[PDB]
Amino acid sequence: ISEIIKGRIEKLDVASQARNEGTIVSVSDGIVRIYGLADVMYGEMIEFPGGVYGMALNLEQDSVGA
Amino acid sequence: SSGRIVQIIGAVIDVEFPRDAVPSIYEALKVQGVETTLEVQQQLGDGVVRSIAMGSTEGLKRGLNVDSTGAAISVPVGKATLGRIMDVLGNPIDEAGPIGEEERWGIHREAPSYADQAGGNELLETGIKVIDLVCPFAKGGKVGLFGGAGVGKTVNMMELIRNIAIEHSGYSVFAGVGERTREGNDFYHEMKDSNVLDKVALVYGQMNEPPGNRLRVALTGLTMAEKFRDEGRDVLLFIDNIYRYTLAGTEVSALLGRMPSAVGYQPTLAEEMGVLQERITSTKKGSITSIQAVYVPADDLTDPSPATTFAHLDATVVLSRDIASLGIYPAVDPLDSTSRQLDPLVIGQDHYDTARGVQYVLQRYKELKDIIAILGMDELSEADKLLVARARKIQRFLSQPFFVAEVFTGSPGKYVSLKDTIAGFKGILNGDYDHLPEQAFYMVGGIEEAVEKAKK
Amino acid sequence: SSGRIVQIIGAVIDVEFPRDAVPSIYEALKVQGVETTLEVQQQLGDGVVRSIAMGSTEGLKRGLNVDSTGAAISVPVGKATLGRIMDVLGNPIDEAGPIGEEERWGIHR
Amino acid sequence: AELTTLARPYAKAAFEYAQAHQQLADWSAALGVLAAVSQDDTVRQLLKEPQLTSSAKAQSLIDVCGDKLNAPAQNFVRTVAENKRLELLPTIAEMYEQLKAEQEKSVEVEVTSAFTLSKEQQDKLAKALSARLSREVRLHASEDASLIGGVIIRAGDLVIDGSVRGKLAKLAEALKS
Ligand SMILES: Nc1ncnc2c1ncn2[C@@H]1O[C@H](COP(=O)(O)OP(=O)(O)O)[C@@H](O)[C@H]1O
Ligand SMILES: [Mg+2]
Repeated sequence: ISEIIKGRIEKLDVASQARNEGTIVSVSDGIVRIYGLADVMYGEMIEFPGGVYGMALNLEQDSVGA
Repeated sequence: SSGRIVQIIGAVIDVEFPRDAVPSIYEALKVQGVETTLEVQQQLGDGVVRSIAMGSTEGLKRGLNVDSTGAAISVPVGKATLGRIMDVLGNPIDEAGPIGEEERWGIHREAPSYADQAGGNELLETGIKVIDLVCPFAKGGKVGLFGGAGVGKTVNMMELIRNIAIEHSGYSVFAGVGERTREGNDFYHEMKDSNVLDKVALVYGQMNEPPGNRLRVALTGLTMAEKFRDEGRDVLLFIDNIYRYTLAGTEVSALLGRMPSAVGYQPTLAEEMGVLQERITSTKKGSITSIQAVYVPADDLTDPSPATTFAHLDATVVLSRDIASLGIYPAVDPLDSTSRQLDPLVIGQDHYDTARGVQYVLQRYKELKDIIAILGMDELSEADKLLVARARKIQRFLSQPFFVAEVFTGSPGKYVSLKDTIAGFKGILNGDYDHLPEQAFYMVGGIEEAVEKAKK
Repeated sequence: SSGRIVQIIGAVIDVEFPRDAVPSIYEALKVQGVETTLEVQQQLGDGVVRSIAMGSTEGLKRGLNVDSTGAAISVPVGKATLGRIMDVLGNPIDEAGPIGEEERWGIHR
Repeated sequence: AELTTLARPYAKAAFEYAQAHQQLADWSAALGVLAAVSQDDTVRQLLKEPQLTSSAKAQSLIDVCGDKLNAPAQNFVRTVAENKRLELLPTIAEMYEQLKAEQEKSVEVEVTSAFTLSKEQQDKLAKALSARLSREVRLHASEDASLIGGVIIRAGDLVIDGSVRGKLAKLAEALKS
C-alpha cells in the first residue's frame, strides 16, 4: 500500500533457498518430510548428511515426502 | 492460457490455470517439454483442475507449464485405422510410420437415444456344442464370457474370432484392455500370417501401462467402431477384458477424493459401467456385434463388478473352475449360462426341448452327487442309475477339441454344426448310446466320432 | 536442553525443546518432578518430539520440565546380571541391592 | 474446509470487540492493511519458513504494518499466528466488512449498464433499491458493452436484470422448450 509499508521489507532478511535444496521438517517411521525441494522429480534421489539417501515419493504442494 | 503443475501423487496430477482459462471436464492437457497428456477429471476450484496422466510421471516436477488443448482426446477414425496397432492416444505403436487419417473424433460421447435402438434375432452359429445349444448368439447382440483366472476366456474368444471374424465380410475392432503383452504379439502375428489383418483395427493397452491408459483404451476402440457403425456398416467389436476398465477406476478413485463403497470399489461403479456399455449397441444405421471377456474376482459371481455386468448383455456364457479342474474344455457351466435367443419362437421347439432336457438331467445329477459319495451308487433306484450314466455322458459330450488349443492338447481341432449338436444330445437323452463307455464322449466332436472312439 | 510437556494422551507424551537442542529418535528423557523415563519415537517439527512413557502417566500435567539424557535406554550387561531380577530400564527388582555392573549397553542395535 | 468456515470465528471476534469499544473503522483499516502485507510475494515466502517460530512470524508482520495496528489489533495478529492461521487474513478481513455492513445498515451494490454513467440515472435507481432493501446503498457503477441496452443490478444474492440481452435469453429458451 503506502511507500512506507512498501519499504521496511528490504530489511526483513528473507533472502532465498536454491530450488535443488531443502530442509527436513519431520522424521517418523522411515518417512522424512522436506521443505523447499522445488525442482524435485518423482522417484529422484535426495542426499542427506552422513551419506544417507532417500527417494522422493509425495511431491505435495508445500512439502516433499521422501 | 498456460498452467503449472502444483501436485503430483502417483498417476494423478493437479494443474492450476488462470481463473478465466479453466479447461473443461475431460479436456486434454499437454505438459511442456515432457511428452505427457493429462485429462481433466474434476474442477477443484480457484483455477485448478484434477487430471490423470496418460503416461509415466517419473520425469514430472512441480512448476512445469501445462497447455490447454480446448478439447477431449481426439483419435483417428475411418479406413486409415485398418491393419494398424495403436495406443490410447491413437498414436501408431507399430513401425509402419504415420496413419493417413481424414478425420479425428473425441473419445467421449452420448449413448444412442431410446428412439435409435434396433431389435434383431438373426441366429449366429459359432461351431461350439455347448454355446450353440444353451447360449445361441444373435447378430448385433452383446455376448459376455464370464470367468475367473485360467478357465479359457481368451482361448474361447480366439476360437469365436476364428469361426466368425475370418468369415465376417465386414470390418472388425480388437481391443486388448489390461491384457498380457505376449497375447497381443501372438494375436498380431496370427492376424498378419492369416492375411486377415487387413480387415481388423488393433488397439492395445496392456498391464505394463499407467492407470489412465487402461481407463480410456476401451473408449478409443469403441470410438473407431462407432465411426464404422454410423457409415451404415456391420462391425465386430472384441474386448479382451472390460474388468480392467473398472479396476483402473478403483486404482485412481481414492486419489480423486472419492469415499470408498462396498468391497472397496469406486462409488461410481454402476454409472461408469453404464456410460461405456450403452454405447456398445446396434442402432438403426449399422450393427455392432460384440464379444466381451469378463473377469470374475476370486471366482465369486456375486462380486459387485461381475454382478453389475450381467444386465448389460444379451448372451451370458459362464465358465466353471470345477469343470476345468476335471480336464473338461470348453469349461462352460450349462446351468449358469443363458441367452435371450433360448426361446421356442426364435430357435424352434426341437432345439429348445433338447436344451431344457440336457439342463434337467444335469441339475438332477448335481443333487445325486452327494448321495453317491456318502452311501454309494448301489443304493440308488434303477431310474437314477440310468440318469447318472447319461448325465456323465452329456457332461463329456460338451467337451470339444479347438483349433486354437492344439498346442495345449496335441489333438486336432473340430467344428460341429448346430444340426449335429442337437442330434448328438437328443440321442444321448433318448438312450441310443447307453452301451458306449463315458470315456468315448470325451474330446471328440460330432456323435459319430464317439462311436468310433468307443471301439478303440 | 530442557523441554516442556505440551500434550499427554494415555501412554504417549509430546515434549517441546529449543530448535538447537531437539533429542534424537530413541533418546531417553526424564521428567524433573517424578523421574519418569520417556523414549523418543519420532520428531514432529517445531522442536516437538513424541515419546512413550516407561511407567505410569497418572499425575503428570502439561508444562512440566523434561531433561534429555543424550543416549538411548542403557542397561547393565555381563556376569553381574546372573542370578538377579531386572525391569525394562535395568533396575534391580529382587530387593538384593545394586547390580555390580562394569559397563552398560544401549537396547537398540 | 472453506476458508470462510475457518475465518468465521476470528472475523466475528474482531467485530464483537470493535463494536463494544467504538472501533468499527480502526479495525477495518487494520484488517485491510494486514491482508495486503501478507499477500506480498516476499512476505508470503517469509511466513512459510520452517525455521521461524509462531511469535517471530507474528512480530515480523506487526513491524511491517507499524502504526496501522492498534494495541488490540496487534494482540489479534499474535492470536492468529499462535493458531497457525496467518494464511486466512484476507478472508478474515472480507468477512469483517460483511458483519459491519449489516450493522451500519448498508449494501455495496454493483450496477452494470450498457454504455452509460450519469448522476441523474444513479439517484433515480438508488432510492428504489434503498427502499426495497431497507438499507443505505453504495453504488459501484461500471460498463458492460456486451449488453445491447439496459442495466443489471447485483445486490447480495439478489440480481435484478432489466437488460435486452436477458430478453434475448428468455426468447431463445421459449422456442426450444
Ligand atoms: N479349450 C481349451 N483346450 C485346452 N486347454 C485349454 C482350453 N482353454 C483353456 N485351456 C488351458 O488354460 C489355458 C487358457 O487359459 P486362458 O484362455 O488364458 O484363460 P483366461 O483368459 O480365463 O485367464 C491354456 O493355456 C490351457 O492350458
Ligand atoms: Mg486372458
